[PDB]
Amino acid sequence: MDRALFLAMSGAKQNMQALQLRANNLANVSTTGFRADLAQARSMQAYGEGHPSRVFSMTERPGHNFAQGSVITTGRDLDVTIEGSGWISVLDHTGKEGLTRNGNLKVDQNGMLTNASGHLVLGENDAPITLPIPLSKIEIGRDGTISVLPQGAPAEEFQAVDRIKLVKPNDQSLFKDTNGLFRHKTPNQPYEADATVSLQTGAIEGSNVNAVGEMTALIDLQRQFEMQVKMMSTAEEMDKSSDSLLRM
Amino acid sequence: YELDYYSKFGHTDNYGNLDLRNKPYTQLPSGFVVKGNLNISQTPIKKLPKGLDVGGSLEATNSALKTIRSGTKIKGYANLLGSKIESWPRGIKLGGYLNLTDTPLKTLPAKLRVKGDLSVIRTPISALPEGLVVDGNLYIGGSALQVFPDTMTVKGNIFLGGNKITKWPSNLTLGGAVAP
Amino acid sequence: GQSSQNTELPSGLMLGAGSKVVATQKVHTHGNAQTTTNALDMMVEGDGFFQV
Amino acid sequence: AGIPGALSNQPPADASIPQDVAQM
Amino acid sequence: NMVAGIPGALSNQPPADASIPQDVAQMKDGSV
Amino acid sequence: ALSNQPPADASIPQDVAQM
Amino acid sequence: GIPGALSNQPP
Amino acid sequence: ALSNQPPADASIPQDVAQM
Amino acid sequence: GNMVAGIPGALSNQPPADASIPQDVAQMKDGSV
Amino acid sequence: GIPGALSNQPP
Repeated sequence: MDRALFLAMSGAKQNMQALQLRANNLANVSTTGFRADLAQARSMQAYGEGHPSRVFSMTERPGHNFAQGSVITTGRDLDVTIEGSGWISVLDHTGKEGLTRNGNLKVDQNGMLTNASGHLVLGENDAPITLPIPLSKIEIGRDGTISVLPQGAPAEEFQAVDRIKLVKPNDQSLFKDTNGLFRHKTPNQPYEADATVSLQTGAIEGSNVNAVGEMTALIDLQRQFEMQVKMMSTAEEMDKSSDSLLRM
Repeated sequence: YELDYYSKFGHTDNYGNLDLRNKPYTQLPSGFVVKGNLNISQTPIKKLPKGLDVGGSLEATNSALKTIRSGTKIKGYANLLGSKIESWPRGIKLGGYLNLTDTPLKTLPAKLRVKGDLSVIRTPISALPEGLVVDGNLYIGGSALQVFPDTMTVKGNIFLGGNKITKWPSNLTLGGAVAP
Repeated sequence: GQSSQNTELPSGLMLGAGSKVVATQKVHTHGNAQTTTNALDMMVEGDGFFQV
Repeated sequence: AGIPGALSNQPPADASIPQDVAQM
Repeated sequence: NMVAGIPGALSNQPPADASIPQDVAQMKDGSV
Repeated sequence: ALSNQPPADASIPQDVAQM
Repeated sequence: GIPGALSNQPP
Repeated sequence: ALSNQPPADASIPQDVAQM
Repeated sequence: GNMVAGIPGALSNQPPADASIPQDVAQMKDGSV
Repeated sequence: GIPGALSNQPP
C-alpha cells in the first residue's frame, strides 16, 4: 500500500523510544550523582529519484545535563560532593578507568576506598587508594586530600596519605558508557587531574533531573504519538477504498 | 526597513541558517556573518553588504538582488536564479557552483573560476570572458552567446541547448562531451 | 550488543533500564548520651561494641 | 514554469546544479 | 540475479535502525 | 516515465557528509 | 540459504 | 509439491528434550 | 474403516499441553480405529 | 462408536 503507513510507524516507534529515555530520567531522580539524559529527534530525508516528500525522524541522545546536582548534607565524613564542575576518576569491575560524580564513598575491610557503585577510587599515583587498616578519624580535605589519624595515635598526629584524583575535562567531550561512567569519546585519552576541582566533604550530590521538565515533555510525545497512529489508520482507510479499481 | 540583531535571531535555525523568504528587509549590516546557508529569495534586497560572509550557500531565487560587492566569502554555492543581477563582481571567493539562469547578467569577470557548475541559460550575455575555467557542467542553452573566447577550460560537459556556436576556442581541453 | 563509536547519533543511541537500591548503608554516627539512675546500664563513648 | 521555491530531492553536493527541480 | 529481503516494517526503516540483519541487507542488492 | 536502466535506491543517512 | 535462516526441525 | 508419503504431524512440545 | 477423527476448530489447534480434548478422541488422529 | 460419545436420549 502507501508508504505513509511505514513513514508514520517509523515516527511512532521513535516516540516510544524517546518515552523510554524520559522514563529512565524519572526513575533516577533519587539516584546519587546521576546526570540527566537529553532526548532529541533527527530529521533524515530519503534522498533519491522523485519528489522530496518522505523524511524519517529518529530519536537520539544529543548529550547529558551536566548541571550541579542537589546536595544532601548528611554529616558523614566519607561523603564527598564536587563543588561545581569536575569528576572523580574511578575504575570499574573490568578495570577500565572512567569518571563518576557519586561520592558515597566507603572503606572496606582492607582500607581500599570505593564508592557506592563498588568502583575503586583512584589516587595520586593513578592507582586505587589504599589507606591503613587501623584508622581512628578520617577527615577529607576540601581539595581532595585525605588526612587520616592512625588508631591509638594522639590527635596532633594528623597526616595526609593520599589525594583523590579529580578530573575536569570538557563536558561536551564525554559520553556515558554502558554502566553509567562517563568516558572520553576519543579512545586512549588520558584523564589528567585538575587542581581547581574542590570536594565539599560531608555532603552528597543528588540527581539533576527536572521532574516537571520530563513530565511536560511526556504530554507532548503522547500527542505526537497519537497523531501519527491516526495517520496509519487513515492510510489504511484510503487503500481499502481504492480496492474498488479492480472489481470490473 | 533593515534587519536588526534581534530580528536576525528570529530567522535562524539550529545549525545557523538565515531564512529571509518573503520578509520585508531592504538592507543587511556591513560585515555580516552567517553560520550556515543564507536565503534571501523573493526579498526586496537590491544590494548585498560589503564584507558579507556566508558559512553555507547563498539562495536568492526569484529575488530583487541586483548588486553584490567584492570581498564576499561564500563557502557553499551561489544560486541567483531569477534575480536582477546584471554583472558579476571580481574577486568573489565561491566554494561552489554559480547559477545565473534567467538573470539580466551581461558581463562576467575575466578569467573567472567556477569550482562547480555554471549557468548562463536564457541570459543576455553576449560573450564569455577570456580564460574561463569551469570545473563542472556548462549550460548556455537559450542564451545570446554565439562566440567562445580564444581559450577556455571546461572539466565536464558543455551544453549548447539550442544556441549556435561558430567560433570555437583554439585551446580547449574537455573532460566530457558537447551537447546541442 | 555493539557499543561506543558515535553516541550522539541515532546509530549509537543508548537506553537505560531504570534504577535500583544497591545497598542500605548503616550510618554509625555516635549518638547522644542519656543520663539514667540505673547502675547496670553502660555506654561506650567513641568506637567500640559490647560483646554478648 | 510554476512555483518559485520548490525543493530538490538529490543530496546536497554544493557543486552540481540540481536538475530534479524545474530550474528555469 | 536474485533480489530479496525482509518486507514490511523492518525494511521500511532508515539504515541506522539496525533491525535488518547485515547479511539479509546484502541480499537486497543482487545475488547469483 | 520509463527507462532502460533500473532506478537507484533511496539514501537515508544519519549524516549526509558520510555517503 | 538466506544466511542464518531459522530451521523447522527440533534443534 | 505433490509427494507420495503423507506429511508428518507437527509437534509443539513444552520441552524439545522430551520429544 | 481407516478413518481420522478429532474435535475440529479451536480445541484441537491449541498445543497438546492444554489437555482439552479427551485422550480417547485425541488418539484417533493418526488413523486408528 | 466414539467412546466418549453423548446420547440423545434421557439418561
